[PDB]
Amino acid sequence: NLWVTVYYGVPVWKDAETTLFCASDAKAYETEKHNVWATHACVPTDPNPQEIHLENVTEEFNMWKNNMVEQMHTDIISLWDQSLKPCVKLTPLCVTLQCTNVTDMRGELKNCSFNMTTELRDKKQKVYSLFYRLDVVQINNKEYRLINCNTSAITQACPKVSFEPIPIHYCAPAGFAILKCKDKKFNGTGPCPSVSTVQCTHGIKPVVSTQLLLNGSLAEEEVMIRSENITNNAKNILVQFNTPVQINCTRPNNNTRKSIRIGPGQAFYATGDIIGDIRQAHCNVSKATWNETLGKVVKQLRKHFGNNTIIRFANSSGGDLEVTTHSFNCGGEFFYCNTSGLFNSTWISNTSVNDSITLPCRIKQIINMWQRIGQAMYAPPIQGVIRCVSNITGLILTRDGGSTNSTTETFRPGGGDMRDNWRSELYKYKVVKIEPLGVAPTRCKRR
Amino acid sequence: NLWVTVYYGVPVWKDAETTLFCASDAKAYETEKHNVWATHACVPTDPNPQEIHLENVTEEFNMWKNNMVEQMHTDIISLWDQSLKPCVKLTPLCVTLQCTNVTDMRGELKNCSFNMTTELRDKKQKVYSLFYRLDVVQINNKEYRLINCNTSAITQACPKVSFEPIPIHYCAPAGFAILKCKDKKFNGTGPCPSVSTVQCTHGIKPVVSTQLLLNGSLAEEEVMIRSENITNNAKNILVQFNTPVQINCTRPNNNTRKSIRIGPGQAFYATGDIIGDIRQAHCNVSKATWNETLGKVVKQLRKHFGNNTIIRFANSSGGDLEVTTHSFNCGGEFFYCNTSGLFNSTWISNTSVNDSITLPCRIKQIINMWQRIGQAMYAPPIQGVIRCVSNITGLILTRDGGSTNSTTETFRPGGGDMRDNWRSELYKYKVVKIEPLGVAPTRCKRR
Amino acid sequence: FLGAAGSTMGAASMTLTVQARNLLSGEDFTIDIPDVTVWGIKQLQARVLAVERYLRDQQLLGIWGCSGKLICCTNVPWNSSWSNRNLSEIWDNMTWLQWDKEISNYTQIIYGLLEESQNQQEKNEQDLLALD
Amino acid sequence: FLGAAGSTMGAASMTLTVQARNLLSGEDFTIDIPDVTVWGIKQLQARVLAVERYLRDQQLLGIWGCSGKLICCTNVPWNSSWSNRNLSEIWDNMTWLQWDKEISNYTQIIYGLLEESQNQQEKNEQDLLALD
Amino acid sequence: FLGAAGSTMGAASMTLTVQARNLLSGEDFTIDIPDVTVWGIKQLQARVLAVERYLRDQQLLGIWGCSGKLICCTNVPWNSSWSNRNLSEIWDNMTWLQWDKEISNYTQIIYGLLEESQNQQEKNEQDLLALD
Ligand SMILES: *[C@@H]1O[C@H](CO)[C@@H](O[C@@H]2O[C@H](CO)[C@@H](O[C@@H]3O[C@H](CO[C@H]4O[C@H](CO[C@H]5O[C@H](CO)[C@@H](O)[C@H](O)[C@@H]5O)[C@@H](O)[C@H](O[C@H]5O[C@H](CO)[C@@H](O)[C@H](O)[C@@H]5O)[C@@H]4O)[C@@H](O)[C@H](O[C@H]4O[C@H](CO)[C@@H](O)[C@H](O)[C@@H]4O[C@H]4O[C@H](CO)[C@@H](O)[C@H](O)[C@@H]4O)[C@@H]3O)[C@H](O)[C@H]2NC(C)=O)[C@H](O)[C@H]1NC(C)=O
Ligand SMILES: *[C@@H]1O[C@H](CO)[C@@H](O[C@@H]2O[C@H](CO)[C@@H](O[C@@H]3O[C@H](CO[C@H]4O[C@H](CO[C@H]5O[C@H](CO)[C@@H](O)[C@H](O)[C@@H]5O)[C@@H](O)[C@H](O[C@H]5O[C@H](CO)[C@@H](O)[C@H](O)[C@@H]5O)[C@@H]4O)[C@@H](O)[C@H](O[C@H]4O[C@H](CO)[C@@H](O)[C@H](O)[C@@H]4O[C@H]4O[C@H](CO)[C@@H](O)[C@H](O)[C@@H]4O)[C@@H]3O)[C@H](O)[C@H]2NC(C)=O)[C@H](O)[C@H]1NC(C)=O
Ligand SMILES: *[C@@H]1O[C@H](CO)[C@@H](O[C@@H]2O[C@H](CO)[C@@H](O[C@@H]3O[C@H](CO[C@H]4O[C@H](CO)[C@@H](O)[C@H](O)[C@@H]4O)[C@@H](O)[C@H](O[C@H]4O[C@H](CO)[C@@H](O)[C@H](O)[C@@H]4O[C@H]4O[C@H](CO)[C@@H](O)[C@H](O)[C@@H]4O[C@H]4O[C@H](CO)[C@@H](O)[C@H](O)[C@@H]4O)[C@@H]3O)[C@H](O)[C@H]2NC(C)=O)[C@H](O)[C@H]1NC(C)=O
Ligand SMILES: *[C@@H]1O[C@H](CO)[C@@H](O[C@@H]2O[C@H](CO)[C@@H](O[C@@H]3O[C@H](CO[C@H]4O[C@H](CO)[C@@H](O)[C@H](O)[C@@H]4O)[C@@H](O)[C@H](O[C@H]4O[C@H](CO)[C@@H](O)[C@H](O)[C@@H]4O[C@H]4O[C@H](CO)[C@@H](O)[C@H](O)[C@@H]4O[C@H]4O[C@H](CO)[C@@H](O)[C@H](O)[C@@H]4O)[C@@H]3O)[C@H](O)[C@H]2NC(C)=O)[C@H](O)[C@H]1NC(C)=O
Ligand SMILES: *[C@@H]1O[C@H](CO)[C@@H](O[C@@H]2O[C@H](CO)[C@@H](O[C@@H]3O[C@H](CO)[C@@H](O)[C@H](O[C@H]4O[C@H](CO)[C@@H](O)[C@H](O)[C@@H]4O[C@H]4O[C@H](CO)[C@@H](O)[C@H](O)[C@@H]4O)[C@@H]3O)[C@H](O)[C@H]2NC(C)=O)[C@H](O)[C@H]1NC(C)=O
Ligand SMILES: *[C@@H]1O[C@H](CO)[C@@H](O[C@@H]2O[C@H](CO)[C@@H](O[C@@H]3O[C@H](CO)[C@@H](O)[C@H](O[C@H]4O[C@H](CO)[C@@H](O)[C@H](O)[C@@H]4O[C@H]4O[C@H](CO)[C@@H](O)[C@H](O)[C@@H]4O)[C@@H]3O)[C@H](O)[C@H]2NC(C)=O)[C@H](O)[C@H]1NC(C)=O
Ligand SMILES: *[C@@H]1O[C@H](CO)[C@@H](O[C@@H]2O[C@H](CO)[C@@H](O[C@@H]3O[C@H](CO)[C@@H](O)[C@H](O)[C@@H]3O)[C@H](O)[C@H]2NC(C)=O)[C@H](O)[C@H]1NC(C)=O
Ligand SMILES: *[C@@H]1O[C@H](CO)[C@@H](O[C@@H]2O[C@H](CO)[C@@H](O)[C@H](O)[C@H]2NC(C)=O)[C@H](O)[C@H]1NC(C)=O
Ligand SMILES: *[C@@H]1O[C@H](CO)[C@@H](O[C@@H]2O[C@H](CO)[C@@H](O)[C@H](O)[C@H]2NC(C)=O)[C@H](O)[C@H]1NC(C)=O
Ligand SMILES: *[C@@H]1O[C@H](CO)[C@@H](O[C@@H]2O[C@H](CO)[C@@H](O)[C@H](O)[C@H]2NC(C)=O)[C@H](O)[C@H]1NC(C)=O
Ligand SMILES: *[C@@H]1O[C@H](CO)[C@@H](O[C@@H]2O[C@H](CO)[C@@H](O)[C@H](O)[C@H]2NC(C)=O)[C@H](O)[C@H]1NC(C)=O
Repeated sequence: NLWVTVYYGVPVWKDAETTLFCASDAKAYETEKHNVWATHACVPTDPNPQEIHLENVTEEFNMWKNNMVEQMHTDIISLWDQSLKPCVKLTPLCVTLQCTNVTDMRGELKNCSFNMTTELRDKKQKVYSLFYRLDVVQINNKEYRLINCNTSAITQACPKVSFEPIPIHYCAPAGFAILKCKDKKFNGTGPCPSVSTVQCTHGIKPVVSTQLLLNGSLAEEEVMIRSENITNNAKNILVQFNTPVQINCTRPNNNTRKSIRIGPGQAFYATGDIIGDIRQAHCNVSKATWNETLGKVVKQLRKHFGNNTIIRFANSSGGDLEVTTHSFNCGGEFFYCNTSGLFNSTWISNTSVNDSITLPCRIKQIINMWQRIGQAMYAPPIQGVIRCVSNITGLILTRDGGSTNSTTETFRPGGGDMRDNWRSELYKYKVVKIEPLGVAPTRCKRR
Repeated sequence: NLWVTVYYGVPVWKDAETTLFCASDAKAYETEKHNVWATHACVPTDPNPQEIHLENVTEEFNMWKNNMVEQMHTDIISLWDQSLKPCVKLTPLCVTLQCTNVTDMRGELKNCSFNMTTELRDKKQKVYSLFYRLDVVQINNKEYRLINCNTSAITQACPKVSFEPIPIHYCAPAGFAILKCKDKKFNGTGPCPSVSTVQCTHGIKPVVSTQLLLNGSLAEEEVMIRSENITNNAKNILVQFNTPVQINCTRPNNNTRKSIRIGPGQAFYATGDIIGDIRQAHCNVSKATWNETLGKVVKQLRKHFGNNTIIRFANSSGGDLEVTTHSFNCGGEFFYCNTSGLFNSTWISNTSVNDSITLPCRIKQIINMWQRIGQAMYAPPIQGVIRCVSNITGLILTRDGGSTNSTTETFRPGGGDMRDNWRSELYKYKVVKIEPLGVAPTRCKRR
Repeated sequence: FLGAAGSTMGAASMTLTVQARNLLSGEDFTIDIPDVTVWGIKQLQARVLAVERYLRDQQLLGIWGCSGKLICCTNVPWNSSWSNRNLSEIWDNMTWLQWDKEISNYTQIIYGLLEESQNQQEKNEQDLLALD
Repeated sequence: FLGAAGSTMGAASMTLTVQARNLLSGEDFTIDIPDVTVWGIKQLQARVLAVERYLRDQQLLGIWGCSGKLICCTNVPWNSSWSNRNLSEIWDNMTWLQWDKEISNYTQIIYGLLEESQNQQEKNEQDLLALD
Repeated sequence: FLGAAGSTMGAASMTLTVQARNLLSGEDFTIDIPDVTVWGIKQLQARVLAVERYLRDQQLLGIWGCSGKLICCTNVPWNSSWSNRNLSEIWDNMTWLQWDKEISNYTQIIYGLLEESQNQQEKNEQDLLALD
């Protein structure tokens, strides 16, 4: 009896992959400072983002199979090079460095004298600078060289731009949609009872860090434990905190900028003398707040590893500096902190057997992150003392392979892949394409 | 009774801003010479441009709020860098210059000997060149250097391309429209009785000049006086001439090109010896024609400053060379002329109390226009004597702040912003977007 | 081309097609033969937003009771509260620029009556009337 | 917006217009003012394939017996071999996601009946009936 | 696909749909995943002018008495001065390539009768007939 009929706009979608753009909230543009991070032409966010709750719907999510992460990872990388392209290349800095020990803490800073090319191509320039031990390597008085010269090339980041992370909403073009998991407790895998859709994801600050998730989103109720493959010790374990942990990272060296002239037209910013406290960079963590968090987290691991077992913490095993330390950016400078003091503990079933804690931090201006070869970025010196306060919202953890599986387990801070950092914010999101076209049988026919 | 009905294509537009493209008249492409100015891929102009007169319409125009100017200003700037990108960079020209006085007029030209890098990286090259005094600066026989080396970098313009201005029609994409004011007398502000619409603006030659509008469009009937804020002496006064003023600017030095080889693959064009008249560049203005124009213009200022008053003219007050002199390009070379001789006069109410006049001009090959830092362009030498004849279609004028407002007023040649130069041709044009969708009540209803 | 913008709405209905043509179309087929990284995006940014602005208008034409260009009618009754006027006071005595000026408050309201009250409720109504 | 995806097909016909709107349109008019060689292509690649995917759907709507959006009917008889069912078992007891799942085998077959059996044979039929 | 180009106009009406399909559509969805500054514009310049050439044809279809694809009819009378012929001499004895060859002079004239004499004067006529 019936007849086929074309319906346009039926609620049907399929899992797929597309190219997502950014959103800057249209305030970051007023923040100016000559293109801070991403935002230059970045899309103004809709003042009223739309979230539609889909009733009677259950969708299965996988955060580890999420494609939004891979795009974001490649975005930050592609974003990084484009910031370094118009800037000043430091290529003729590979000149021999004659260094000496600074006037305590085993001479971490080196005072280096070297020959340099002026605006004119005739006479050289005899000038001195100040580099950290991590930025230089001796070659055989004491003679040193740039640490990156044998490995790769080098370019200086522009002082105009800042590395300051600003909220970025990922949105989908016409024909696509983004699903949001509204459950309080979600490990990133399995069906989601309450699912809502949004045009743009929430505010996500692209904070690049290791061993500590900084400035992220807090969990709901109980703290969350996420891992791709849990029983497998080769896979990292992502943790999401409930209450934010106050962390202080400062540069207890009050510095000055030389702004030497290596023309024509180009000017390099050298590190002058340090006027102030003679100290190494340090990181503060409140003993009470970290412990309270640890006690709640250590109970969550026993929802898997069993109600009763011994869980011991220890600092990094070994590897590259990026893996073994906490790496991040504060005030333009790149800190590498020693987390060994926090991870020194041993816990009982429900308990573990002062007013402050500190963590020695090292500074490195010349960096190759993401295992990049051919391009090394020089972090320009900053006038005055840098102070910053951030939230610790999660960790990257690894489990030992030595077993003795039925006895006890030890966990250590992870590192390496930065995709895990983005999976922390993207676990509740995935991309699907909408299929509007549909057919249904009805009596209407036609004349 | 009636019912709503959708009308498509109703005559409704709103003032807005869009991205306008160019038009080259499809002849400039046959002019060839390897991408003269803008025209490379530039859009062929419709052989029959359309101008539709809108009856019973009155539209209010503001030339100072016009957005077409800002785009054109940024266009010429963006056009300039792209011409200099593929060309040869002059970076190792900062070598010390040993100069001496040329064999009259206080040694304006310097004969400079210097060391240079050959195709091979082994042996240098001892060669001499000829630079103007404005292109070099001594540093402490007489030793000099490039004037731009301490300020910025430098690159040479390709001899293939020419700076010769060619007619450029600005047009609007689909969905937009450009309004044209057809009145003979228009100061750029207020309602326009007769308004017509065009797809493309008229022929506009992007001639960059100071203190003199060159190769522009003539006014109708009486000469026009335009200013953003008139009583304000901080705002420049744009003037549009009726009859064109014959002006001659020549390079009374018959030169040769060295075409030295600074390989591999690159070749620089040095300025060889001058064979011919020993003279400084000069600018001719006919005493009769300038005066006649002045007498007509000075009467127009008294339509504002009052019927009876003393109007005195004087040369530039002071500032950058671009502001204090008449700056332009003729035959590829950049002339800077002394206009002090023309602006020396004192006028009575209707009158002022030889067969020719001349104006000393200076030549500068290395220039930074538009206050650009980081990029300096070197104007390549031209074989033979350059002669050019142009129209003077208007001026950029400023009024003194000293008052004594009720006594007398003095006017001096302006400069700086090049947007005023484009406002001269764009005063009668503005951009609006068309709104086709409309609703009207009618009886038709539907079945 | 816009010639009747100053004229009355009654006279503006005759030249309606001309505005529809030029506004709707790009047919220059000029440029884009030889590539440039710089300027070319600029001549792109203009025409790309143009076709985006174009399809935006076409959607309203489709989702409403039109499904065709130029003029089309609807079953939406004209509310008295919306520009209470004389019929000769609109087309004969008034102009489009003058007309859209007053409706500015009710414009968003009227739009709803076209997509919701009609093509959502009309097409469903049509389906029920085409079954028998 | 997709709210009835979990609901029955009968209830999913009411909010049909909302899905049509948002899916169909981009009207953000945000960005593209200042040029970038790098990222800009990325924000291009997404919306360019979007309008290509868009016109793809519109073609089927045109070449079939629709010629209009939302809902339209046809002369194609529903085959018994295609989801033999109860009428109340489809709209009232079944959901679209559940529905498209079964028709997956006959989907390409049905498409042929719309373009070939109808608008090729119907329009030619119309030409023969409009002559007299 | 063009198979009847050599055949008569009468036979060329059967495969008409095939030409409509392929010409109308791009659905490759191939490439554009990883960016290039150079070649990519070239694979852009082709498909961008393609959709511009596409909407150009669709406009004529809309502004005329068609409003739909494939075949549609009109109220424009066939002038004797335009290819005075026999009916069997056109479809049965003549081919499209041979046909468009002669009409080349009157092609621009006929186009005017469709947009001006009809949809400008027909829709206005329709408005006057729908009032009563
Ligand atoms: C995520 O991570 C998790 C962990 O972090 C990963 O889990 C790992 O998954 C792999 C599967 O790829 C497992 O390996 C497989 O183990 C099974 C089972 O082996 C156990 O049981 C055997 C039998 O047990 C019964 O019988 C005894 C006797 O009655 C009883 O007492 C018991 O109680 C049970 O009832 C037993 O024989 C096994 O012991 C042997 O193996 C272990 C482990 O190596 C040794 O320690 C022991 O000494 C002993 O040698 C074990 O206890 C095996 O059956 C699988 O073998 C298949 O695969 C081999 C390749 O790895 C292949 O060489 C074999 O031939 C065999 O293949 C056979 O079976 C296939 C399927 O039917 C056929 O197609 C094939 O042709 C052939 O016939 C395999 O070894 C890991 O154990 C598991 N990890 C842990 C810690 O347990 C997971 O993979 C990860 N996933 C992702 C997506 O990341
Ligand atoms: C384009 O360019 C033009 C010029 O090139 C610009 O024009 C300039 O516009 C500004 C406005 O922003 C003017 O300044 C304003 O002047 C008015 C008027 O001042 C005159 O008249 C006063 C009264 O005159 C009457 O009364 C006497 C006494 O009976 C009679 O004899 C007279 O004949 C009149 O009938 C008089 O008091 C003034 O004299 C004082 O000021 C002058 C100028 O500084 C001095 O020389 C004198 O010695 C004397 O001190 C003058 O003669 C003022 O009223 C304005 O003051 C307001 O703004 C001040 C900030 O600048 C602020 O501090 C004041 O408090 C005051 O604000 C008051 O009024 C506001 C509005 O009601 C209130 O909101 C506010 O709360 C407060 O109550 C102001 O000074 C310039 O004069 C004018 N230029 C010239 C050359 O005249 C134009 O702006 C440009 N535009 C653009 C878009 O580019
Ligand atoms: C995780 O999230 C947290 C929280 O969101 C992040 O912490 C953020 O860190 C940002 C720095 O990276 C910081 O930005 C700062 O904002 C401060 C406040 O700005 C507001 O107040 C001022 C008035 O003081 C307003 O004018 C302004 O509009 C704002 O409303 C600024 O004060 C900061 O500037 C100073 O610090 C930065 C480095 O942190 C320097 O580069 C900068 O130059 C400033 O330092 C000078 O000034 C201070 C005194 O203000 C001097 O003590 C110092 O020595 C410097 O003085 C010398 O140098 C300047 C030129 O540099 C020269 O003129 C002067 O004469 C001296 O020679 C900075 O702009 C965010 O505010 C902060 N968030 C919050 C909520 O506070 C954290 O980074 C995130 N984690 C990661 C990994 O990103
Ligand atoms: C404002 O508007 C006015 C008017 O529009 C602008 O004035 C314009 O200025 C242009 C120059 O910038 C000028 O272009 C010239 O056109 C001349 C005429 O071309 C026509 O005739 C020739 C035949 O002679 C045809 O073949 C041709 O197709 C055209 O139909 C050319 O003759 C000019 O070339 C010479 O001048 C330029 C500089 O002006 C040199 O670069 C060029 O090389 C030429 O100079 C050589 O030739 C002359 C003799 O012709 C010798 O005297 C001279 O020394 C040079 O000879 C040596 O150098 C050459 C290689 O350079 C070498 O082969 C030779 O052997 C020697 O070694 C030039 O092409 C416009 O015509 C002119 N407008 C009008 C209407 O005339 C004014 O610029 C505008 N203002 C601004 C600010 O832009
Ligand atoms: C990382 O750094 C951050 C920022 O420095 C640290 O967070 C700060 O922690 C401090 C101390 O833990 C805290 O300071 C107190 O804040 C109170 C308000 O919340 C203040 O009231 C209080 O001031 C009193 O004490 C000071 C020192 O004793 C006095 O100098 C001051 O004048 C105050 O005394 C007054 O009040 C008493 C009554 O209480 C009265 O009798 C007196 O007359 C007088 O009026 C402290 O300053 C900051 O508030 C914290 N900041 C934030 C943003 O939370 C964090 O602890 C650091 N983390 C680590 C690991 O080091
Ligand atoms: C900027 O430069 C331009 C270009 O040089 C100047 O404009 C030119 O100005 C000159 C003079 O003002 C003018 O030359 C005259 O043009 C006349 C035509 O318009 C010619 O007929 C005339 O030639 C006669 O005079 C010459 C010199 O006396 C003789 O050499 C020549 O042979 C001519 O004589 C003949 O004619 C007489 C009768 O009249 C006859 O008895 C003789 O037998 C013989 O046959 C001049 O050359 C140019 O025409 C102008 N050019 C243009 C394009 O307008 C401008 O003045 C300069 N500006 C400044 C400020 O310097
Ligand atoms: C590690 O976490 C434990 C909790 O598991 C913290 O123990 C806490 O110790 C403080 C004292 O230092 C307790 O405060 C006390 O409160 C009582 C009641 O008000 C009061 O009588 C005491 O005088 C004192 O102020 C606190 O209550 C207690 N925590 C709990 C949950 O009882 C411990 O402080 C943490 N580590 C550190 C750095 O101390
Ligand atoms: C780092 O070493 C340089 C020398 O290479 C120091 O600069 C000298 O400082 C002394 C002060 O004791 C002056 O007398 C010299 O004239 C300086 N020489 C030069 C070349 O600058 C510098 O002081 C050392 N680091 C600092 C600043 O403590
Ligand atoms: C990070 O912290 C740990 C723990 O304090 C440091 O370990 C010390 O290492 C030195 C040798 O370098 C030993 O002499 C100390 O005995 C160690 N301390 C303890 C408590 O065992 C470590 O050196 C710190 N930094 C680095 C870069 O390793
Ligand atoms: C500019 O100075 C150079 C020398 O630096 C002159 O070139 C010399 O000219 C004399 C002629 O009197 C020759 O004998 C020399 O052999 C030349 N030397 C070189 C290195 O070329 C040059 O003549 C001076 N300027 C001009 C050309 O007048
Ligand atoms: C531009 O022209 C004026 C006017 O002739 C020149 O002014 C002369 O300046 C010199 C000093 O450099 C004085 O000795 C003369 O007396 C001035 N002339 C007059 C008439 O007063 C001026 O020098 C010229 N050029 C520049 C660059 O200023």
